[PDB]
Amino acid sequence: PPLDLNNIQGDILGGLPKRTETYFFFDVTNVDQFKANMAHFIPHIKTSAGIIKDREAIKEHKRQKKPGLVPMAAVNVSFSHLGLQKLGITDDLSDNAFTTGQRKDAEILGDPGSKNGDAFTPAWEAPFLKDIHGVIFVAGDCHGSVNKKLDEIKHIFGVGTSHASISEVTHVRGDVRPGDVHAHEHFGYLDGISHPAVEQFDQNPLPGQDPIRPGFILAKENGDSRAAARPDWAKDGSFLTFRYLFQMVPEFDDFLESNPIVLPGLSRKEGSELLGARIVGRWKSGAPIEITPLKDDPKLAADAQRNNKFDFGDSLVRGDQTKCPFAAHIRKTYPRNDLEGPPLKADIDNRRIIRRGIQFGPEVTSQEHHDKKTHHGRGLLFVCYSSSIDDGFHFIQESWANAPNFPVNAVTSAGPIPPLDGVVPGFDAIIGQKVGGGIRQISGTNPNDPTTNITLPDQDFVVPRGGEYFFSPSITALKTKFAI
Ligand code: HEM
Repeated sequence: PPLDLNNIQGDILGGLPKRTETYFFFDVTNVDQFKANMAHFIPHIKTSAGIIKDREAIKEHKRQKKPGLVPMAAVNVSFSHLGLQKLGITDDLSDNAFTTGQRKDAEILGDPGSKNGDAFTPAWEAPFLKDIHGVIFVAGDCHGSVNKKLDEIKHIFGVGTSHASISEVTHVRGDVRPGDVHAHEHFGYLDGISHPAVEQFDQNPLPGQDPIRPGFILAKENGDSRAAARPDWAKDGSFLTFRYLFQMVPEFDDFLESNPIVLPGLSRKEGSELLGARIVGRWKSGAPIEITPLKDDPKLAADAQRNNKFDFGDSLVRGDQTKCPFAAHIRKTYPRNDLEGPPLKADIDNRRIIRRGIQFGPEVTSQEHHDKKTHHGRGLLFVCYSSSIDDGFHFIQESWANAPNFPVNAVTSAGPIPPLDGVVPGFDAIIGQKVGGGIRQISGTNPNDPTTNITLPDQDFVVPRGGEYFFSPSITALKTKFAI
């Protein structure tokens, strides 16, 4: 049955358009006042229908050569398990990660941290060690528009007054990068290229974009394997994973410079560039190394019709890492034919996620470049959606990125594959974490000598400093369960 796009929060299907975004993390201090205030908040929430209407209007204005308006910033809302509990909404949503919460789950994710008995505390900024009940987030074109809309929302809940119904835990801000690199993450790689197409939503999937059933993103829609276990109010909500991911840019650049791929005919500079590309799975431009393994192709990169049409063929069963290491980030996070082809012919639609990241922080300074060391915080406000954190984000992190034997272990489960004997892909070098913070390695980066590993520097390139798992309910869920 068609999706009710008026009922779905707009960041899930569509995505809030932005140059800047604020995430406001709160605790509920007076439940019944919160629910009364929620009634006034709900009409401000951007829906998926709204996303489409707004984007068509901006396009039409541009075609008509009308000057642009100040767009109102857009707002969405999401609640943690702790917040559901505080509100007396006690239905089990059938996601172990969400229910556990990210502060405890971060031990298994591999985050740095310490233990006192069985109690793990991740090495996070202080506010993310507190119980967080929800997030209100506001996206827009400039700081003024976001701040105006956020102040209006805060006013609804009486924030900072003696009649508040919530309190600020903390807030974080994202900002796209300057100029032509605005959609490049801070390591320099174009981000946001590959997402699953969603049946009943994406009417014209791109070449190479296999569409998946909407229930892999939205609870209780077609394809949600847990639909019968979940409460009716959960229909058309999605699980929002937030990760506050600091990046160590100069350190990564130093790594690459210190480990150029030695290949006949390449200079040190070109070998270092190729290494970066091979660790990610794309050149900085976005061109996929599977299509262009020897050198960048900026024209390919810029063409959405071509830049994602690859599946890794049968390179895994052949043991062939010449075009792309097995442990490249994109391959660790969306395996394509590594799992979907023979021997497994696996259905990994439940491993798909929709990402809505935005960068944070200033550009690398001259002193940082000279020093080859980070002096300022910068990174990614990682956000992804799916109908199961257990199947998606958590699984990806623990079972794929953190698993040095993946994807060899998965395919040799089915039968012996002699070209894979002894092959140990290693960690995803962007996000892979080793519990206890020990030695990580990555193999397959030199196309001529796949067996050689690089042992990564002990400072991980990405450092998590906070996070939580939330559920973004539908508009009718908010009206009926969250409001009076
Ligand atoms: C600072 C941290 C991160 C950086 C710098 C980063 C960077 C990138 C880049 C450059 C791409 C390729 C272009 C694209 O398809 O968008 C990408 C793809 C992707 N990443 Fe990340 N990433 C980060 C964190 C994460 C995390 C934490 C996860 C999941 C646990 C994740 C999952 C994905 C997925 C699913 C894709 C798409 C793969 C595909 O469909 O080909 N990434 N990442």
